[PDB]
Amino acid sequence: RRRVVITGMGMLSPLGLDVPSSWEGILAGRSGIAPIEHMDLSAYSTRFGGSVKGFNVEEYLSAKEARKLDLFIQYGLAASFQAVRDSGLEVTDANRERIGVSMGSGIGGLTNIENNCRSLFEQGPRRISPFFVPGSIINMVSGFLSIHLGLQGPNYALTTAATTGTHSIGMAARNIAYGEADVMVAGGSEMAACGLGLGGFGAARALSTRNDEPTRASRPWDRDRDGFVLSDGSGALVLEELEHARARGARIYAELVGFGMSGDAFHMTAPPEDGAGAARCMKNALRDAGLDPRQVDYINAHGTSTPAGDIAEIAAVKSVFGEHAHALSMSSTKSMTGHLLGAAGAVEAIFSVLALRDQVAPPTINLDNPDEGCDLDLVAHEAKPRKIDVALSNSFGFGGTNGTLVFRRFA
Amino acid sequence: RRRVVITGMGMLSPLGLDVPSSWEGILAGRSGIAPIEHMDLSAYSTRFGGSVKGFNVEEYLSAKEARKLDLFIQYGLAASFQAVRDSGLEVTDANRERIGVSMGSGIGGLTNIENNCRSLFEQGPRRISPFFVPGSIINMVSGFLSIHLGLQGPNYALTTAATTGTHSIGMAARNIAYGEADVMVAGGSEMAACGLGLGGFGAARALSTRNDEPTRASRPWDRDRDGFVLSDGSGALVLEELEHARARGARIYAELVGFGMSGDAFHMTAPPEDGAGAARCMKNALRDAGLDPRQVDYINAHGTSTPAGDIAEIAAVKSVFGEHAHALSMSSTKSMTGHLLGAAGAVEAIFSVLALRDQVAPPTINLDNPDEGCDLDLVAHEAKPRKIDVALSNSFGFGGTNGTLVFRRFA
Ligand SMILES: C[C@@H](C(=O)NC[C@](C)(O)CNC(=O)c1cc[nH]n1)n1cccc1
Ligand SMILES: C[C@@H](C(=O)NC[C@](C)(O)CNC(=O)c1cc[nH]n1)n1cccc1
Repeated sequence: RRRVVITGMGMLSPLGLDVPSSWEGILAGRSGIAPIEHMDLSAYSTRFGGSVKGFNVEEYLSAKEARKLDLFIQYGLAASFQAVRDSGLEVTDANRERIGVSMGSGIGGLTNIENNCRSLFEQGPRRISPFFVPGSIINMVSGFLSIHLGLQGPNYALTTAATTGTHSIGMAARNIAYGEADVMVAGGSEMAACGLGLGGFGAARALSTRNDEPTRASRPWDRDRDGFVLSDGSGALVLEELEHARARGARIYAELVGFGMSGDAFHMTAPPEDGAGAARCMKNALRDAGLDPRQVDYINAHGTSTPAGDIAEIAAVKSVFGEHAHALSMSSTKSMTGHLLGAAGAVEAIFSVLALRDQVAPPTINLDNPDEGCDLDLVAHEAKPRKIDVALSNSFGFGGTNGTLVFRRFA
Repeated sequence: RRRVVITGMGMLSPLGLDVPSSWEGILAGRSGIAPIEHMDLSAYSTRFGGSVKGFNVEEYLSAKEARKLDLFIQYGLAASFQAVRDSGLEVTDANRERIGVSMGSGIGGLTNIENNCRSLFEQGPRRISPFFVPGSIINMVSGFLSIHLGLQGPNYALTTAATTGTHSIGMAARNIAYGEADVMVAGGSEMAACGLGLGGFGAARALSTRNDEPTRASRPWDRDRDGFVLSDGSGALVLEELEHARARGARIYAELVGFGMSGDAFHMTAPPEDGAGAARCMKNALRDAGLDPRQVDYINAHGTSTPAGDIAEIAAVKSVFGEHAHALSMSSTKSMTGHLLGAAGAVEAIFSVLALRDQVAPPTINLDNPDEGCDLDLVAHEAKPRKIDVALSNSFGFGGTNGTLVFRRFA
């Protein structure tokens, strides 16, 4: 198997329109959560979220190209283009077949679908845009990126709910490790802040309803947590075979050493109380990386601020790590970003890599009163400078689908 | 790399509610295309499609479980359960972590989304089902199958438009080949026969409008073709490591020897006139299988009945195969099934395997007047008994995303 490194990153989040601005917000403990301004939520039990603020798609695409595309595609292209520029890669005839893309989404073009349903029910099907299908389907981040950059390698898209971004990165790394590509652009994007997203997750009783204090709503492992916060944005990494990166003199951020997957086979929406599937997933990723649990310094948790999910993640970590569970640091950056759904794993992979670059564990904000059994170093309130050699990133989604990535400082 | 075999298959199609009934229809040249009965299409320019007829979800799930699930999930579970039963596999504690699932969809829960949008716009968000999100997202075929069967291996879902089923199978085979699982259930499902699907593809000018003769509408490579026919259903294969299959005495249908992927990097919806991306994809799959072009006997074409797509596929086949393009047989079973979208590749993989089992090339019906350059053996009108050692199945989707599978008779 060939070695895989991160040579470029890109991001839109509720904390900023790029990686450096987002990361500054993470290290300062800033919330990106606010009352939603783009629609009237007076009828909904949740009125707040993590929006992308002041995005200008015209930095990335012509107005012509942009009007064809759902927001989730615009977001994923923005992250993708930032990552590719950050990488310094030049696409040529000699490499274009060796560069692919894997950008996914959990829910995809839900805003576009809702707007076209309005036109459909009001006026019938003659109002539907000719770009409705290609502008709304999940694989069109991969599709549009490949067209705009001339990328002819593996072209595909994952959709594994909250695990999408984690699985997108891990399977892209697998493509490189086994020789099917030299470079992959991988990550996820999401914009599900529409009536169907807020209403759908509200009907499932999944969302925090703390409308009076939006910045306090996302509180992973806190005893007064009451559901996740819905957030929008995107993350993309340029993954590259090590020798390919070395030959062109690329800046390497970190090594992607391990990827694990598992299924709980338990319940559509609830995890097993012991987090046994998350445990098997973490162990699979450590095994894949050739690492003992004791070499892990930082975990970027799934940590969504749900009652059952957060405690099941602690139980999984205690099972995998044992006494070393009390030496590592684990935090949820969802405390600040909210839950970006299919992009969560992509942005959290970026935070894990930056934790490696900067030797700092990002905080879990809002962790006022840790719940029963939440007795690990959860980095409550303030960022923590420390030694980080190995950083792990977890995502667990609906259907019991689990993914873990393992990043290492490179040498 | 370990060897991968097909030990089980399952299907819903416009030709029948299982594999044997569907295959009987294929070999007889029967169309599954008819005026749609389940909604009023008087306002739409296309009023016909490939529906699933007389499906009883209660053969597979309780009424309780079924009411939570979009039709595309019901379809994918039905195919999946048929495939698993067909395989004879017994799931135990010793193997459950080694059995995963990869069932995708191009469009996913579009019917559910449209019905919930009606409730939303009429009555506000209190009408939205609590099962709306878990019952509508694409990864819930994989999710529900894993829960119902206790499968704890890799759990994920592809969404690559018309390539979904092809990519789902090929990446599941990759998981087995490189030791991440012993068994995978892989395929795709689709039910996009709603106002948004028919209206969306109609707005894109993608659909045949031959409402006067629905059974003649799908006519791949015919000079009077005018777009594809939208169809519903599902296909699932049980993929298994060879030694695992041999040890339990499984019936092996065929070997999955090759998988190729490529991106055109050309256009969101149009292929390059020379089919250069499809050419690279086929070559990648043959290279992967260790096969010369001359060993290919049967191609199950993408062959959707579009002007540009069908001729670009011929040009790709002539480029890859050369003079051997005139010795192989190539047909589109979309002539009879229509275009099942994200399930197309799954059902077509099953037809390719059965072409191997039965030594018969299925027909391209409706091929009355082959267009300029469509001078290969396209199996016009009637099934053709012949030697088939190697069968190839193509899918090409929006975004320029391409996949090819290569199946071989097993020994
Ligand atoms: C019960 C709750 C929830 O939090 N579910 C979590 C989920 C989606 O199953 C994913 N798994 C984990 O978080 C996890 C943690 C350790 N092992 N698995 N809910 C959400 C929506 C409706 C109810
Ligand atoms: C132009 C036409 C169409 O048929 N497009 C085909 C597509 C979706 O690009 C996939 N590629 C191939 O069929 C192919 C064949 C050989 N190489 N690629 N259309 C569809 C919807 C709107 C217009």
